[PDB]
Amino acid sequence: KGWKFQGEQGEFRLEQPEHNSYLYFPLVNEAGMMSAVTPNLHGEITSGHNTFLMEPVSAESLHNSKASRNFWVFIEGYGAWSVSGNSARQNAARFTGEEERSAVEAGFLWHAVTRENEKAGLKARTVSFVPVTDDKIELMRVTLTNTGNAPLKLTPTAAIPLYGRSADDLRDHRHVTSLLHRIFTSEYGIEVQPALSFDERGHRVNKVTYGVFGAEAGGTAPAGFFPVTEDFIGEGGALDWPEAVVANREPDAQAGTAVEGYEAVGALRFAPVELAPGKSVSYVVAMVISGDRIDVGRYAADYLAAGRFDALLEQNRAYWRDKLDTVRFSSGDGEQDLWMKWVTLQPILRRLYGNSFLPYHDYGRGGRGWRDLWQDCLALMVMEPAEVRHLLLNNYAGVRMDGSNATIIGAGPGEFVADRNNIPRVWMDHGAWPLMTTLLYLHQSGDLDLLFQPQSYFRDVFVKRCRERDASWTPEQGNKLLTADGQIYEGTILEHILLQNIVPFFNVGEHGNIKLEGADWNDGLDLAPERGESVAFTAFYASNLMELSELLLELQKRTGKDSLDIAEEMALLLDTLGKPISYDSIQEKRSLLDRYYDAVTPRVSGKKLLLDIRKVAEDLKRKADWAVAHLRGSEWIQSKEGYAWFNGYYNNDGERVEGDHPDGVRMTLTGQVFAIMGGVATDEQTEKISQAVNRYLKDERIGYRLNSRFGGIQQNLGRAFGFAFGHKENGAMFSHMTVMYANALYKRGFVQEGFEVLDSIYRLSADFENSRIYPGVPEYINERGRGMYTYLTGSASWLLLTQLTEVYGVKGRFGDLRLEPKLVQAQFDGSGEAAVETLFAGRMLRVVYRNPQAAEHGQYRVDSVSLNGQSVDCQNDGAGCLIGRSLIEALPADGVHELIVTLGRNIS
Amino acid sequence: KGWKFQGEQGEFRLEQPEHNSYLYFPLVNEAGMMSAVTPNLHGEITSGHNTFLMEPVSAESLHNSKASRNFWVFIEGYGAWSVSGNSARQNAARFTGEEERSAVEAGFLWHAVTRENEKAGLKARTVSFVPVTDDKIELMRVTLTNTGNAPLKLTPTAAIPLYGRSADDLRDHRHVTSLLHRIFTSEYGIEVQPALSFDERGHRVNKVTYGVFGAEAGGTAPAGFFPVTEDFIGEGGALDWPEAVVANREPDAQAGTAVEGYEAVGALRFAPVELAPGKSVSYVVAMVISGDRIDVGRYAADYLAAGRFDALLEQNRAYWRDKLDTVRFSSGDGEQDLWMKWVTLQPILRRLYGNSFLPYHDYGRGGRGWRDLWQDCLALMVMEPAEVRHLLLNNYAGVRMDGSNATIIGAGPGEFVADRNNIPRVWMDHGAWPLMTTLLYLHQSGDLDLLFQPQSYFRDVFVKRCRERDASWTPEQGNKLLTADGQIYEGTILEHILLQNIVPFFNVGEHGNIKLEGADWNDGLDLAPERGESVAFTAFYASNLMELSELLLELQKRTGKDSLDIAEEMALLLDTLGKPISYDSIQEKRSLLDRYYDAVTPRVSGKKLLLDIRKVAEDLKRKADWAVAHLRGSEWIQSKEGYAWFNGYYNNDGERVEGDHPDGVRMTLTGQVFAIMGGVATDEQTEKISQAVNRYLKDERIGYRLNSRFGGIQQNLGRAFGFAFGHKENGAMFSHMTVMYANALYKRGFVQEGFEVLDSIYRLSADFENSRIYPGVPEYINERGRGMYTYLTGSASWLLLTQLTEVYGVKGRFGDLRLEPKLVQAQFDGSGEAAVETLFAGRMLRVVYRNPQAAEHGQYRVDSVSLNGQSVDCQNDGAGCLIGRSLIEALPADGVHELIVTLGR
Ligand SMILES: O=P(O)(O)O[C@H]1O[C@H](CO)[C@@H](O)[C@H](O)[C@H]1O
Ligand SMILES: O=P(O)(O)O[C@H]1O[C@H](CO)[C@@H](O)[C@H](O)[C@H]1O
Ligand SMILES: [Cl-]
Ligand SMILES: [Cl-]
Ligand SMILES: [Cl-]
Ligand SMILES: [Cl-]
Repeated sequence: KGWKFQGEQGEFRLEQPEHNSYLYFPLVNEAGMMSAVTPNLHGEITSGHNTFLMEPVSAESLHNSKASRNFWVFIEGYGAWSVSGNSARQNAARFTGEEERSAVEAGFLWHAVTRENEKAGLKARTVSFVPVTDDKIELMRVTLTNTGNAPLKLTPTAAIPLYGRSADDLRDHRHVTSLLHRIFTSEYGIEVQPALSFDERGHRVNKVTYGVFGAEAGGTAPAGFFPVTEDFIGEGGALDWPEAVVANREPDAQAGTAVEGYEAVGALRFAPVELAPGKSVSYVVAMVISGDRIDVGRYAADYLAAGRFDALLEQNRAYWRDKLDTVRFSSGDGEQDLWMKWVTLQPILRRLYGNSFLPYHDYGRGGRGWRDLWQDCLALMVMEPAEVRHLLLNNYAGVRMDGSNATIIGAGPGEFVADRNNIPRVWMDHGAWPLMTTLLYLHQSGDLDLLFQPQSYFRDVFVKRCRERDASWTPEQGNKLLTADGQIYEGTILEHILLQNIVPFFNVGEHGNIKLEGADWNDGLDLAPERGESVAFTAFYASNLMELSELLLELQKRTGKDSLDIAEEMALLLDTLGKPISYDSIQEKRSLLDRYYDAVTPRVSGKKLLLDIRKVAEDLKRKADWAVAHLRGSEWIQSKEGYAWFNGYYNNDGERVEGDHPDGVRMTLTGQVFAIMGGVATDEQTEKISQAVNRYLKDERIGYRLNSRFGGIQQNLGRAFGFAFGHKENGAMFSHMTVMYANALYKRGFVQEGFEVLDSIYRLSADFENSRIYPGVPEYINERGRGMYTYLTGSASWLLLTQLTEVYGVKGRFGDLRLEPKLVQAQFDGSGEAAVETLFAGRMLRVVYRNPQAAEHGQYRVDSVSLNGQSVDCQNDGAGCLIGRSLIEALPADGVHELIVTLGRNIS
Repeated sequence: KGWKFQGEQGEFRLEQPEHNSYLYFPLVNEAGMMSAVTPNLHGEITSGHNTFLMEPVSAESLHNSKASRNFWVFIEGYGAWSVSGNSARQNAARFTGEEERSAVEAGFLWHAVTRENEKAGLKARTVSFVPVTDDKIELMRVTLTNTGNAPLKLTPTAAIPLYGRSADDLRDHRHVTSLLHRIFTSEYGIEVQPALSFDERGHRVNKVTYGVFGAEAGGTAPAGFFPVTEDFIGEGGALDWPEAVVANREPDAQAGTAVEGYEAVGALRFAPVELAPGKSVSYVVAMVISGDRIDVGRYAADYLAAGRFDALLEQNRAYWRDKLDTVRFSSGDGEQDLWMKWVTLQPILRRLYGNSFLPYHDYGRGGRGWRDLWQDCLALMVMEPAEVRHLLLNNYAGVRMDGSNATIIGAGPGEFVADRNNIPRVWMDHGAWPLMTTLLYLHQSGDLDLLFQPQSYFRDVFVKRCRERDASWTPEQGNKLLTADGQIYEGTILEHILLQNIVPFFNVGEHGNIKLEGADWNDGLDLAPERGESVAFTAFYASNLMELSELLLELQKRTGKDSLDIAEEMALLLDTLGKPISYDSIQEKRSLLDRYYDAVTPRVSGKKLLLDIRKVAEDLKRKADWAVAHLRGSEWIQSKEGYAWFNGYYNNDGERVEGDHPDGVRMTLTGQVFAIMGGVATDEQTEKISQAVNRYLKDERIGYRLNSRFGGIQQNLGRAFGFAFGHKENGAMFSHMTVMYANALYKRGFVQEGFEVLDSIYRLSADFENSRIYPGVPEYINERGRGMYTYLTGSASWLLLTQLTEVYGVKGRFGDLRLEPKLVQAQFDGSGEAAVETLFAGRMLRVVYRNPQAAEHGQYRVDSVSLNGQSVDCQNDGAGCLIGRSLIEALPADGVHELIVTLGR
């Protein structure tokens, strides 16, 4: 069987875990230690691309490399034995039905491997976690227990294989760079500090030190060390059967030894020990990365002294419990509520790993992309709202004056990097996500004033959305847009938003939809920059323009403001205010955009125009209406079989991608999602889209595919079609897009369809027989039902947000709290209750929905709402109940405040 | 217990070979299949940086990765068993004293792993080689033998783990790129053809196909396949304990199956077989790389049909025997004579591997560097002369009009590439080696006319020896030096040579020796381009100038010609012909060089001057004499203990590198070698140098170190000092430099000292207990006595050349054959003979030296010489006996012609 949850805090257990390929669990802290641990203690440990403590790995390494973390016991009358089962002898029992009993347990945020040797009568339990302290450190505790009837004599040896340099050195100059190693032994362990680093940064002095240290439970140091890998393993040996352990050799080194020029292993030999029947002995090992030589005394006192491991583990458990208790779901699906706690962890992991340094994520180098700056705000708005305002303001510094944006993110707040040499890529969807995220912030917080903050615009060598290079640019002008007088231009946050959505409107292909450029959301649609079109994201931009129009009008009626400060050159793009052009003409839209580019390159005038907020809203509505009409009139398609949906793409030959085709209908999920979400699709078109999706995309084994099968490579569209069908962006169940589809369905009132979609993701993810993953939502479910690219996927943010804001219906409306449950009957528990604890206006609320009548969605309404005891007026704007912000703000800061919403049946 | 030679052809055997870490053996062909094989059949298989059939590896992989080539037998009553010992079960016996008996045998050019299972009564023998056909293919034959008293029932499964893409994908996008895999099964095996390649070339369509195919001895196809790696190994399995084999599962796939998106393994399941007591069964596996889908029928007919393996192996043995029989040594040291046969193989390997794609050589990408263009000619002149003239002419196309040279070598003959990635590096020694190699060609061949062939000069954005960028440069100027009128300038080969040696003469540092620039021979001396000086290579350039002077004079007296065609601008550099400058002035030498650079940048005039050959020789001699005087007067140094030698370097602070120092004397071998070789060092200075070398550099465990210990990193000198002492260019016994030291000693008559040096390299290399290498000379012997960077080192070329041309003394003199033995008494065999078979003027000669008087070197002379029977005039008393080229050319083409040289007191 799969894993089974234990207790009510999200802890789980998996029996015989190493009977599954490619499993791994994450251990990480804010300080920057990033680890992965497999059932046999393989994985990796790193603090960045250039500073790997253990060897860099991909998926195949987890079986093929012998260099796991290990801890050995030489058992008298038996021999060498690995506490995680990673020895030649133990591995040779796999598939013979003579395997030792074993298990993984894990929680927030820690991991435990158990193993039993019935022959010798020994049990081992090895706990890994990364402390929540300001050090880059991983700790290991091995506890050995004599489960037999007589004394055992054991000789323990810890062994953490070291790498201690850049992943650039994996093979390229791998051996040469081993010659730069300097190993220093001391009382508690082994430090490795290369003299130099050779990697893509060049040849440089290194001070970075990688440390492996250990002690018995009582604080007693190791008896000695085998710091040199080839000496530890022996001539013709290996890390899963090393001579030093197998032949029980005396230590090569004591404290104060230096050794130069060899690959290193943190091999710590402990004193031999006699273990009474029933009694235990424990060992603590620490793996440390530091910017210089390590104060080994301080680390020994903080991590290896008696009871430090146990105390730090409690500290770790409490810190993570505190992070995750910001969102708690409670329903008739107890297994799913606890599964969602792991989903709730994932957005934090993506931040702390920088979408990198786990075995599948083998290409990542730790940075953040443009999308992450926005996506990371979604989890934060729900879990840690305080930080979000600062992050959004800074993010808008990266926008260029042509609507595009910096694609390389820097160290500082609002720091972005120019790449003046590389042939650079524009993703056409990059302008769409900021508004969506910002709108969410406005509705949760009520902070409408954010839209009128000043901010600069990014500027580098690339202009006209990276079509041309600029001649008159030097390093002396700096990375910000200048005025005629040479000053840094600043526009409203709103001016930035306008620009990001208006520019794409005019940037149309030969079929009238917005150009694909380098790709949209789908990174694999990278081969149609000349003639490609993302109809899919045209519906997103159309919807954004309409929301912008509604937003401006609502700013007038709430703020009172009549005016918008916008740069004079942007007035060209708001042509409804001057001499309107025909939006039916492609030539005219292109020409007007070329005029705009010329007006703002290399500099702007600096002069701003002050425009009527209602007249600007009218321009935005006109554009939106045009796009809505064109999409419905020109990109609504039907197969001969009678299904109908929206074409999502035109390829680099100007050909429509979707519809009937030799070898089968071509359809994409991406082409439907934003049409539905934003209102381009009518209700009738949404019913039809769902049927076409269910017909062409919904697989009975793997769920809602990102696209149907296109035969072979598609070199006029994208490299994604080089992937085998059902993998990555070619037809896998790609969680992010699928969650957004569900989100869109819920938004539009298609609740049963939306539920089916969300429930599919959970069922696939948790069907361990096929998925072979721990709790969490993967990036994708593949052709064989396996969970791929675990933990770091952005889909988790959306899953969390969709459950909170759509399914349980707890969301903001200009800072006021709206309650609009879209829960189905089957989600209510044995007392007809389903609840969510969440943060809103700086207070923890337990929103409990009571459905005593057991009504299905559509058959229920809100009958009453009581807040912490007393009654509440729900001044109901539309289909749900609306509570004013002040009533929540008036609550006590401490404690969880209960808000009981009673549901009853409809009339008539 | 090391390896032991067997027979007289250089075949060897090693018992319990996998009791040694990091061992590997090379298998390679001209077609481009490049392989390495370890005692457990690990290593790698590739046709280039971007086309790896098996996973790319470094040293640590050879133990740490489970993905060796493998062949499994599921033995009834026993279970899974690897014919090479690479299974979890078999590995778990290591260090328990329950290991199975095993062995490697190898020869030219093939490899054999044997193993015995005493429990089951089964012996396996697995032979690997690369055929000498026009395909990129490696073959494996596994022969299983029942050594027990009752029948065995066996189920065989071959398993070659596939990678099938660029080494760029090793980790970076490793998994993503697995999704591009397309696996096709057919009757005889498995093809992998990725739909696309993602690597440093970009995202592209791929057609390259990687194939694993197999058959029984009779040509019977496999019963089926497990083409998908994760299915073959099983959930929680591994390539050294795969479920498909361990649980004896039925095949996943038959012929005609396609599978997309997974890592692949060439896992071929053969029919179960009952093996009688005493009898054998064999299997042939073929690993193929092709530019498109493979014609599997043709490969099956050519490689898998009955008796094809055995026939192709004979063909391989004969081809290599024929390549290596061009040089054969025979002496009182039989083990060394056979060891040298392996040394003789190495230059061919360096060419065919492009100094890459063996486990230690983990940074190489298959290309050639500037030095290789010259070094590769040394082995060729002795083993395959025909190609050499063309290679030299083409090589000179790479020289720039400032004496520097292109550093990136291209596809075509004489094609050189301009560096698109900024970052230009000049190695100051690059101008020195061409003359040394060319002179050797002139003396072996007699083809003095080569020096007057026309050739272009390379041109790119970088000028003044890559100090400045050129303003008036576009793609529009092209890759060749233009004249004022816009034509491609062509100069004599000799004009190129002059320029390469004269420019460095003026390119001096603040201490008056030639600037280090980006590094010299030592690639690790890369941190003193501003103020560094290579005194070491100043002695080389000084010697080159003198040889050039002697050469020009000898051209007059042999060709008859009195003139040299040289570009007018080069006359500035031959200042003795116009207004001489003072060579004692650094400022004046620098200024004259800056004038020259200005005269030739961006273009030359095209007009040539015709200069007196004797007056040019006079200019060259003047320079040489100046450099010889300055080095002896200013760079001869002494420690307080009283040892004396030549300072080799100034560092980037303008400080002298060598001499007394806190924590110990600093001395380099490189600073001595060319001083000795070229005559800068007098005989007395050479005696003293050898004593200082022996005192400071000669380690009793590891031999002649490249340098003594400098404490810690040396950031004003080179990155080499970041290496642990005794590794790579920081104080290891670095074979190339050590061989050249020996060469220099022999050249100067220090024969006992030279012998000690050459014998040290052999003894260290062959002391397997410490060296842990197969026969051959390594790049270096390290601090623990281990042989490192095997096979591909350029030291082998020099070792071969030094044994032939100095030790046995068989060398050219303007095409005439000179015999000048420098053999010591102990090298003569039991009949007082030592001999060498070698190619000269297109004929195989067996030069046999007879020393009946048992005289030591220095006490013997040449008393008579007979050629195939009749007597020979030796037109020369002094140093050696000199035989005219015609007498050799008059011999029959076929056959080995004996030339008996009798030595007396
Ligand atoms: O892993 P994730 O976040 O689910 O999704 C990943 O692939 C998507 C499709 O190419 C991109 O839009 C995301 O930026 C990327 O992180
Ligand atoms: O491996 P090899 O050829 O013995 O020697 C290697 O290192 C030397 C010292 O840096 C260089 O001069 C050679 O060009 C290089 O190939
Ligand atoms: Cl056992
Ligand atoms: Cl990155
Ligand atoms: Cl056994
Ligand atoms: Cl290369």
